[PDB]
Amino acid sequence: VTGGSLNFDVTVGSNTVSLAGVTSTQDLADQLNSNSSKLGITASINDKG
Amino acid sequence: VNLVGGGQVKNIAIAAGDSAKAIAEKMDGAIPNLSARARTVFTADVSG
Repeated sequence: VTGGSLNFDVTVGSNTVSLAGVTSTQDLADQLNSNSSKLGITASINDKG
Repeated sequence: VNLVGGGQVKNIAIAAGDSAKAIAEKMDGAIPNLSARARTVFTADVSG
């Protein structure tokens, strides 16, 4: 990420995610794991990356 | 460097400068049921 982060959204069916500040895979991973309540889609980040 | 086993050849990328820990981390994983530890043990003895 050159000078900033990826402030994007995710619309899974009806509801729409409003995540922000994505610089690495881990960041998006935490954003999904937190939003697990709203979005009924489990995420997983292994040691691989 | 390439890996052989269980029909899963994978050219592990070892850049110029990567420490032993990084090498161990990279070579870990892809090849099934294989592990890779790292260890740097070095002594020292000051002369006159």
